Formats: sequence, C-alpha cells, structure tokens
Amino acid sequence: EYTLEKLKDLQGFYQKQLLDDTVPFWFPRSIDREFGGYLLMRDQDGSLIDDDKAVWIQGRAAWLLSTLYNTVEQKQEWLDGAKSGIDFLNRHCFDTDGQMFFHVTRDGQPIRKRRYYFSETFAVIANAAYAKASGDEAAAKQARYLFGKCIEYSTNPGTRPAKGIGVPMIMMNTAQQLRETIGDPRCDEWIDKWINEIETYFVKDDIRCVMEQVAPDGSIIDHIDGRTLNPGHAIEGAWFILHEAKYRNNDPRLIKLGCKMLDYMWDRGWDKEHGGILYFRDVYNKPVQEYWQDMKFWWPHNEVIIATLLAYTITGEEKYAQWHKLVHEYAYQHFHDAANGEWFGYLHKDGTLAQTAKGNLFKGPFHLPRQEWYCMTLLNEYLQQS
Amino acid sequence: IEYTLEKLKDLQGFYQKQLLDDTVPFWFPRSIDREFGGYLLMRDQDGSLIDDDKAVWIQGRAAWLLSTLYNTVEQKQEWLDGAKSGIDFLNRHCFDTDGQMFFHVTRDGQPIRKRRYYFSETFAVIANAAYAKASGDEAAAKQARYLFGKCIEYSTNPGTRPAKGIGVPMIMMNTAQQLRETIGDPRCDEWIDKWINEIETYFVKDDIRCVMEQVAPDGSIIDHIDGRTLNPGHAIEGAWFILHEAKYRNNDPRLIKLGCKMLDYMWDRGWDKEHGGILYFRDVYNKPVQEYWQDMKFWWPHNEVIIATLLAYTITGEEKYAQWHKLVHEYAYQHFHDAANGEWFGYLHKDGTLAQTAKGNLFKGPFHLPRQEWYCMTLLNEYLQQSA
Ligand SMILES: [Cl-]
Ligand SMILES: [Cl-]
Repeated sequence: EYTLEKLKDLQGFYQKQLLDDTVPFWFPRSIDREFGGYLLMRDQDGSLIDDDKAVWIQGRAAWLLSTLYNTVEQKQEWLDGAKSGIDFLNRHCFDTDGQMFFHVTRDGQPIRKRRYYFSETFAVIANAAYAKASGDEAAAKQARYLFGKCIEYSTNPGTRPAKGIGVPMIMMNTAQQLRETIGDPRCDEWIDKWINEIETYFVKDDIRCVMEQVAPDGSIIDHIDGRTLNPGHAIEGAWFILHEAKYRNNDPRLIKLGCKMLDYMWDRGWDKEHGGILYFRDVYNKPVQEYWQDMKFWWPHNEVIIATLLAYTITGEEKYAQWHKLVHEYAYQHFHDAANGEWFGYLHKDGTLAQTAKGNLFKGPFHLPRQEWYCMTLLNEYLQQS
Repeated sequence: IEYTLEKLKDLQGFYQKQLLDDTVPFWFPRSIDREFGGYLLMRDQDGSLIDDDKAVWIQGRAAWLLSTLYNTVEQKQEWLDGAKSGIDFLNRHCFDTDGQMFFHVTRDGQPIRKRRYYFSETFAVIANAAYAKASGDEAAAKQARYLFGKCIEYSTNPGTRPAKGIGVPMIMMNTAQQLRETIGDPRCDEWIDKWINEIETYFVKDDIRCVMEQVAPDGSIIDHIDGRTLNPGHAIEGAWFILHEAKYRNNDPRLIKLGCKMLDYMWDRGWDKEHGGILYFRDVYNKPVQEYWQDMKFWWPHNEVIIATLLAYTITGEEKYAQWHKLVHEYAYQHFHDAANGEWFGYLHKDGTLAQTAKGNLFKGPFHLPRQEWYCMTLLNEYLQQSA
C-alpha cells in the first residue's frame, strides 16, 4: 500500500528527477543565443541531430520555464529563457494570414504549416505563464486574444464527418492554465461545455471505452480510423477532468467521470504480456493498422502516471495506487537514461529501445517534466493536508 | 555453385505455383464486389473483411494485375471480367469534377480523401493500358495515353527547403515501361531515358555508396531529419526497373552497371545483420531515424529485393546476387507467408515477430507480392529457354 511514508519518498523522487536530471538535460544549453528559441532535437548524449525548431515545442518549453519560475524557484535564467521562446514565437512563427506555423528553421523560416491550431494553444499557455512570471502585460493580452481565436476555431470550422476528442481536451487544459496563471472570465463556462462534449459523445459506458473519433451524432464509425483508440490520450483527458474536480472542491460527478475514463482505458491499454501502455488499440479488437500501434512511447506513460496518482490522492482507492506503482516502475525502468539523463522516446512492444533520440519534431521538454512537476506539486499539497 | 539449372527450374515452379495456387486465390474471385463494382480488399488473416472501403490506388493495381494475368498467363474470362469491374469502378466513381482522381472512397464510391498527388493517375494508366491490350477496348487505350501525358506534365513541375524525390522518376519509369509492354506509346523510350538520367545524376551518390530518397534541387544532400532518411527497398525497386530497362535495350552495359551499383549500395545499408531482413528506413549518416516504423520488416521491400537480386543474377552471372537472393527469399517466405490461410502478412517487428494480422488495408493489396511472383516466374521461364 501507499503509506504517507512512501508518498513522501515519491515526492522527493519526482522533485530530484525534475531538478537534477530532467531540466538540466535541456537547460540552459538548449537556449539559442544567436536566433532565440531553443535547439531541442537532440540525441541520447545531448548532441544535436537537427537545428530545426518545432513551433509547438517552442511554446511548450517557454511554458515550462515560466511555470518552474512561478512555482518552484524564481531563477532569472528560467525567466530569460522563457522570454527567448516568447520572442521567437512572435517574431517568426506567424504566417501572413495570422495562423501559426508548425515547423521552422533555426532562423525562423517556414518549413510546414498545419490545418490545426494546436500551435496557438501552446502559445496561449506560454504567454499566460510568462505574463504571470514577468508581469508583461503584452503577453497577458496576447494570451487572452489567442484564446478567443481558438474558441472561434473550435466552434466555427468527404462524406464521413467525424469529431475528435483532441479539441475539447486541448481547449480544456488551455483554459485551465489560463485560469491558474492570469485568469480570464470565459474559462469556467467553456470548460463546462468541453467536459460535457467529452462525456456526451466520447465516453461509452456500455462497452467501457473512450473513443478518439465519433460521428457528429456520437455514433461509432466502424472503419479502420474510426475504431482506433489511443489509451494514453484518453487518460490525459481523464486527469484534466480530475484536476477540474479538485478545483471545484472535489466535485463527485467529475471524479466519477474521470475515474471511469481511467478505468476503461487502463483495461484496454495496459499490455498484459510485456507491461506498459500500448499506443493504439481497436474498439472491437480488430487488428490495428497504424504501424506503431504496439510501440511503447514515453508520453502515454507520463500521462498515466499523473492520472493514477491523482485518482489515488482524491479517492483513496487502493487499485489506483497499484496501477500507479506498475506504470511508474515500468516507465522509469525502461525509458529513463541513467547515463546521460532524461528519457528515450521510443521502445518496441517488448520494451527494447528502438532508437536513441531524446528530442525531435514531437518530443521535447514537456510531457515528462510536466509529469514530474505535477506529481511533486500534488504530493506536496496532499502531505500538507495530512 | 549456388544455383544450378535444375534449382532454377524448381524456383520457377515455386513462384508459379505460389502465384496461381496460393496468392491469386486468396484475393480472387472472392474480392470482386458484384453489387457495387471494384474490389473488397481490406482483409484479415482469415480473409474476413476489416473494412469495406476502397483504396483507389489499389483498385487500379488490382485491375492491372488481373489484366496482366489474362495477357501473359492464361486467358481466363473470370480475370477479364474482374479487370473490367475495376476499370468501370475507377471511371464511374474515382474522378472528381476537375478531372483529378480521389485517393480513398467508400464501398459505394463516395469520396473520403483526395490527395494532391498524381500517383493515383499512374495506377489508372497502367490498369487501362493492360486492360486495353486484354479486351481491345479503344476507350481504355485512349484514356491511358491521355493520362500518361498528364502525369508527364505534373512530373516536370511537381517551402524554404525545396526538395526532389526519387519516387517521381521511379514511378514514371515503371508506368512508361508498362505502357510500352502493353499497347505502346511513342513517348516511352525518350522519357525513360530522362528519368534514368535524373536518378543517376541527382540521387545515386558513389562516394558514400548510397541512393537518396530526396535531395535538394541541385542534388545536394539535405542534412535534416527528413532529407537524411533512406528507404533501401524503394531504392532497390528503382534498381530493378533500371535492370529491366537494360535488358530491353539489348543488355546495355551502362544501365546494368547503374542498376547493380544501386542494389549493391542499398543491400549493404538495408540488410539487418542481427535479425535478418530489409530494414524499412536508414539514415545516410547513421544518425537515429525518427520515423517510428524505421526498424520494422514490411512485406514489400522484400518483394522488390527478391526481384532485383534474381534479375541481377540472370543478367550478370555474379554469384553474390544468387547468395543474396537465397537469403532474402528464404527470409521472406519463412517470415511473411501464411501457410494456413494463404498470402502474406504485411508487418513484422525488427526481430521478425508478427505485429498485426491483416493482409489488406489502405496500402497493402494484391500488388507487390503477386508482381514479384509473376515477374520471377516469367523471368526464369525466359532464362531457362536461353540456357537450352
Ligand atoms: Cl514531450
Ligand atoms: Cl501491395
């Protein structure tokens, strides 16, 4: 079982990993002193495999540095490092039509633009956290302006229409971060709408599943893409909802919703043969066609670590402590690089390493440091209440 | 020493029997959609459907195969009728109002996705050309020749980091070869020459013994994640297209040397010395490859390397190509072929264990494998006739 003694040990473990292993792998060496932003596409030993810049990750990194400054320690280099990324986003990462790029060169020239606005949402949370850390009013205004645009995008968009869970999920966490940094009067009412959308359309109690995509009326699309599940993604949404429950004084309705989602997708996603969270599953257990479906990626493990620990501290249910122990031990034993620090991203189904890089177009200083920071902070609060 | 004439005769019979008694019957006639036309090809290991959608490229590839079997193996009416069903489905449902082809449609032909490629059109060219030869349908011949010109058009003028890809000259070369070998077109030979020259000039790097997938417009290597990424099976597919052309051109020594060089370079980079088989992606400077499936063992690179090694052996007589053919043939038939239900699995982990059980989807269908068995059966029949 998870005694207060063991929870105190876990608190110190996550704090030590965050501050002595994870953050120093990236900072300050990744700050680009010549062009601004961050050089983050790094191999296992920290050497660069590319000098390109992933726009989402630039925003995520500035958000992380600002959040550490705000909640851990007011280190000037973290603040300066956050401003570097904010300035790079503003100077180089917007196209002439007002939408953000996805992928740019070291010096800010565009490589690719996507038809999502997830770039904008990471700019919101970056500017919001930076505004609180620095008191920069231009950043606070920018965060609220971009948030209103994302709200428009989300509501005012072949023969098989689908809606995806990713939009309400990302909008929910964006609004949570805005609320918790500088505030915005629109956050709570829109969070309510996005939780309702998740519960109404994507959570299926009869078959104990959380869908990634459904038809506009909520029905399951019985085709290869429509059947494809992402357990780690669903469980990320579950802990966003549990976080909201805590914020609303441990709202039992939201606790029930988040816990169901976790229960459903733990059962579907945990690999009983090798351990770990499988990347994709199929709602009807048909063979999954996306090639990396049985690989073990870092970030589903980060999100399930958060969700199980948060479910445990809220409900006291021993099964969530059991699941936390399983995923925590699996992840730190398989992904963490004891020699050079930080985590590998990509393992085969059997847990062996597929390739050595620690940063690329998708991985950087976000899912892992957020998990270590959130768990350290959560357990600090929990143990101050006991 | 490696391969005697008797052994080559046994191999010819193997590829022939696998093609006609195992591979083709897994798919046909049961996949012909009598109600809506075209083919239901997204099947699990036991042949049951996992989806009733239709991948437009694969509809064209399957109609090409059925017509080719009709023209070169046996004039079975069921194959002709089956080819016609795919041609008709393409014409009735797979073209948008602007003349461009869709990529992915429903069972009843409604559009799901349209891609900016013209690859879909190249598979309509080869399907219509083969079908025209089989049936004498003049409209199919006219369509194949018209669309071939449209593909040439796009190929000449196909974004701060411009890049050129080897797939364009490769797919255009094979399209032109198939047009030549079915109904004929006066443009084929000159354009094949241009596409071979493009491959040699821009993509084959002799100093580092590599064939690139993409390069900058002047041929320089793009030293970023995507630009460094190599696909050994794709390069070796291009190598055998070139060796095929060498034979047509009266065993042109320049083309033989070029195709063999490409094969040699990418066998060395692509063969997995630890677990066996051809790796899907590599990096030109041996940096870690970022695409997630880089170390998986897919069916189709093995089909293309089986062709290339056997073709190179028959042309050059170099025993190393027989050695490599034996290695990849034994590896692929032992790991991918499903002796219980027929046909081949598509997707293995690096270590050769099965990743999932499906035999058709948006990308796999009756194309790379039956083309390999048909090409090898045919090549060996011709070779053994010469050795008598
Ligand atoms: Cl990340
Ligand atoms: Cl195929």
